[PDB]
Amino acid sequence: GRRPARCYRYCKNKPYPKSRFCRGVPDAKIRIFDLGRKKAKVDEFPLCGHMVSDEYEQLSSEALEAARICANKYMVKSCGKDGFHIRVRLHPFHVIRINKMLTGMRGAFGKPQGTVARVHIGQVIMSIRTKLQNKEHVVEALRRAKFKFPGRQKIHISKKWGFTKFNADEFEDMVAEKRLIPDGCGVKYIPNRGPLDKWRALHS
Amino acid sequence: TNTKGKRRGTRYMFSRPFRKHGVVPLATYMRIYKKGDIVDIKGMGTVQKGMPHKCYHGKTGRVYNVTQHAVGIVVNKQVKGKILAKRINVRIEHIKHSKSRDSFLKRVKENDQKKKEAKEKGTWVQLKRQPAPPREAHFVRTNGKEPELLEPIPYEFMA
Amino acid sequence: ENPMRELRIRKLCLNICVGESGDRLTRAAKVLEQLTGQTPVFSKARYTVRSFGIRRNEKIAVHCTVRGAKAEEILEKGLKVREYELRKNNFSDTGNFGFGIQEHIDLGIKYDPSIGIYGLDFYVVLGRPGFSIADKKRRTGCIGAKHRISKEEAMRWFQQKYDGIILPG
Amino acid sequence: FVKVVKNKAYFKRYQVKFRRRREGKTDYYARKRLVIQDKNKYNTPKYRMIVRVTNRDIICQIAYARIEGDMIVCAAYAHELPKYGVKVGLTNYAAAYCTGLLLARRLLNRFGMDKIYEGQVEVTGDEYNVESIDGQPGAFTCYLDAGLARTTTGNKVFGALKGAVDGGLSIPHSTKRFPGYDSESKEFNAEVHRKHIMGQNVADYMRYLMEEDEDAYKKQFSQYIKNNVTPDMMEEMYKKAHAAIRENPVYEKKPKREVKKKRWNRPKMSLAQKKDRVAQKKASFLRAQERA
RNA sequence: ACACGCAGUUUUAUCCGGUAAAGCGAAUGAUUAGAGGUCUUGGGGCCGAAACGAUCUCAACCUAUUCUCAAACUUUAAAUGGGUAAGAAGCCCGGCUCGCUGGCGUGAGCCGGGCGUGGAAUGGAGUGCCUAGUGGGCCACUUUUGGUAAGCAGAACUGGCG
RNA sequence: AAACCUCCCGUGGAGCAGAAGGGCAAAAGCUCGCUUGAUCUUGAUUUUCAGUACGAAUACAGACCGUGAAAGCGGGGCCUCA
RNA sequence: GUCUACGGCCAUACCACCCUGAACGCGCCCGAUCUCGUCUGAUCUCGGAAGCUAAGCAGGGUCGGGCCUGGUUAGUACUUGGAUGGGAGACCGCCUGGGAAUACCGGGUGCUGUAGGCUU
Ligand SMILES: [Mg+2]
Ligand SMILES: [Mg+2]
Ligand SMILES: [Mg+2]
Ligand SMILES: [Mg+2]
Repeated sequence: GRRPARCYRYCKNKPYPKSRFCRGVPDAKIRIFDLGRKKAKVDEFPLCGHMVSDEYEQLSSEALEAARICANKYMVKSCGKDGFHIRVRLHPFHVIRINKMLTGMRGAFGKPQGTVARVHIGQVIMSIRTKLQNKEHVVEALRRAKFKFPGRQKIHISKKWGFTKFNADEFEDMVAEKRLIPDGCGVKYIPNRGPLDKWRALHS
Repeated sequence: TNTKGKRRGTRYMFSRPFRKHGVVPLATYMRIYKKGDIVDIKGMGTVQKGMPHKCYHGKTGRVYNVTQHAVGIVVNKQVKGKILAKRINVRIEHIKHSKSRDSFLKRVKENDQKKKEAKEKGTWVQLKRQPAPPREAHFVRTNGKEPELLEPIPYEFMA
Repeated sequence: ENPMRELRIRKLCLNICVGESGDRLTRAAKVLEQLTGQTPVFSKARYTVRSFGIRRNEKIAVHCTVRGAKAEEILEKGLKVREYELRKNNFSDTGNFGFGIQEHIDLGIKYDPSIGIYGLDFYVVLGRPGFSIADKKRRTGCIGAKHRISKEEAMRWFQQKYDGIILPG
Repeated sequence: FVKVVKNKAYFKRYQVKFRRRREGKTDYYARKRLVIQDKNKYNTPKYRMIVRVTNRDIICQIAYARIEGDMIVCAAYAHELPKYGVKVGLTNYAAAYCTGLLLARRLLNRFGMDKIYEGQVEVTGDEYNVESIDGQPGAFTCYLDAGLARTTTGNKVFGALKGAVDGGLSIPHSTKRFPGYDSESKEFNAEVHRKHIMGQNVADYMRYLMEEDEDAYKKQFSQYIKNNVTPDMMEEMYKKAHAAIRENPVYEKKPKREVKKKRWNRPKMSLAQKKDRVAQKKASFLRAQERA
């Protein structure tokens, strides 16, 4: 059907997103960028497990969807249907072109063939958060999802608390002092620059 | 090939900076430009009449003619083989005084002062500028405290 | 003990929207001249609407603005027609209110076979002294923050001055 | 509710206009044409006559513009008229004419051209222009700056202009907007203009109101009843005021001194006081909250 | 025994830009997900004759957050780079001319007089006539367009083969 | 939900004939009043450039004017092509 | 200390709310015969001084937003010049020099020219 991923692996052209100039782009293969028990709080699923790439290459949307399916299936099998949260942090915006030969190379400018995501070295690809007891299951799910991507990517567990930008060790102290207010999937940080009415709303 | 448009490629060159649109300040309108004044040209998109060409933007020239609301400036322009001293007519709003010559004028006045002065004294003063000399060897006093060690930091993956 | 915070009527606005063409609008203007005592002006359409039977720059409605004691008298007549009855929704958040009358014959104008029944919409603009700042030429400025007319204050002013019997809903 | 128009991004991208434009005082579109001088002169000032009719005063000044700020070379005020004779009516057409005459005569006295360019002594209302005399210093030239005033027929800025040109200043002007011009006939009467210059309109209204209603006469001209000024005395009072102005237009600024130097306003609070105040408010709220 | 002038250089001053980067909790456009909203209205529905009365849901929106982007987006914003100045053709005085401009004034041009190494290092420079051949190029580091790619086609700087 | 009237918020998110970019808020947009500087004539300069033409444009100057109280503005279209 | 008229730089000057204004001044305000223009003296224009800080205006306050200026981010991202450096490549490290921008955390919230007033 489509060309092998070897053709569109390297970042050779400038980013070519879908816009007014580039129309007729087929829809991306991946449509759901996060699944599982996404309707959960910060305090119940702190793991912050990440998959980080080491190559400046392009990851196809089909590969992203396949890896998401595999990781979700293994995670459901191991932990449970609502015992984790998987988030994909790559969206296919770059559009690749196809010059199909039934004229030669004259007037060679391809039509939109598909969507691809440009990934830098050290950029997070997929993230999974769950309870502390499921560390082995998280790393196994990420290792299984590695085989659905080209290049070389590492599996890392960060010091952050879940999908937040605050360290896990200092998270509880900040929550206790009400520096951090939970808000759905994430947490809300309140500085001291706000009007005193907002501070009076809390601490009471 | 590209078009021969006069204002081609001037999307950002002839554009007012951020939060600086609107009425042109009147200080620029009431500045005088004598003959032989060094002036650097910067185009302004608010005024369309008297607009200098894009090749003279950022160039510096000398004023040789003056009109009611414009001046004539001779500006050197290189065309693929040589530098041509050509004269153009530019309106006042695209014209400002160059501050490169004022430092030289100030140094000339200071040198004239140092020439009139210290002449009856008999001691010749250094008038010529000199580059940065060696750093004039000195003493460093570490009173009490010893220098602090700076060991390299072990690597850890943060991403 | 407010020195110059007494609510007054800035203007009274009257308009009749016939909106077909010509003679009917002229008759509405005749009614406006009979009632307000001043020659009104015609308002043209903003754009063509096929359903309403109107076209661009076509004179739809005629309106007149009355200020001073004459506006007060016309408002007295129009409010006496309505039996001093208003609602909460008839009061706007900007401190102004208005009402409509189905037939102008109740105002005190004799009917005619040619110039028949024409209703009209009244609108009262309340204010305080010093409201001319926002509309004067040179040193235009906003009228403070505690000087603007509130909806509840307009309700109380209508309740006291005209003995209002406003009802909820 | 609504979508908040004035968000953070609204103020981030908001570009305020000039301070005078925000205050609604200066029309920079007209100021650019009125103030800027041709480049081929390099020093010649562009004098303009700024006239501002205030609520209870008339201000007439002559100034030229500089980069650091325009310099007022001469000034005249309507509140100075009682010194010369005009006790009441400081914001009428005759007051504007007197102020313009005072400004013109004071400038000519300062520049030493008091004897030359006497102007029109016998006021008639006709169009008058001052021609420079050969072998003598040239007549002073300036331009009228109306400002934001709507220049129609009968505006008092043109009364000040007429006073200035009768003082001996070469101000380019026409007779279109002087009181007396007929819009429907395109002709200038030149007699109604003399009536307005001499304050005859005010006297006519005074007589008409006195004949009509005594109470309205008392209310409209309450301070005219004081100082004993009557419609019969108006024209000679204004003529004597003109003569006194032409006799000696110099100014005699009072010697201001003996200032107590006290702060009537409120001094600004310091940073430490603000920080301590917010901390004390936090502590007080905590103490009050730990009660119920 | 005795130097003017010029530079694919640098230094000291003074102007120009909008690329790399970064941002989209800032404008435009794309876009993920949770909390508070009958803000708004509408579709299926459930408890209801119905009810903005309870419960969610899908629509485009809002209130503070959150994931990812832009050669034809941008508040910011480089490195590299491009103009000028570093004095005798410059300054400081005195006096004349002006059908220009001006209240006096300007502004320009004419004559007389007094003051010389104007940052570093290297070069001798300036100027005028005729004038053959050439007008198919190619390769490489770096930046870069189309193409899956090419010992492919096409650009920029520099260096080579020719 | 869209007819007309009133008040408030409204950095221009509208409009300026067109394609796009820049620019513009008591304007360069809308409505009015007057006009035909879309007039006649020497030169100088800018864009492509060989620094040659054509077209387009920029400061001037000499007369006739228009407009406004005036300062001023205007010898076509706010500028980049027609 | 402060105001008025004309301004210069155009938010340290703006926006939202609250408090204070002694004197001059600035305005609200009172009317439409004359000048003037409107459907309406609402605006403009003209004729005035019975009341007022109600409003504008001036000053001050907000653990205010914004704005201006710093630290952090960070010698990080990026980048001139170099290698018969590594790697299959993608890319990366080193040598020689220059050197950012968010989030986050601090400070400040108009100076000033001419002329004329008040506090005498
Ligand atoms: Mg004007
Ligand atoms: Mg980039
Ligand atoms: Mg050969
Ligand atoms: Mg001409």
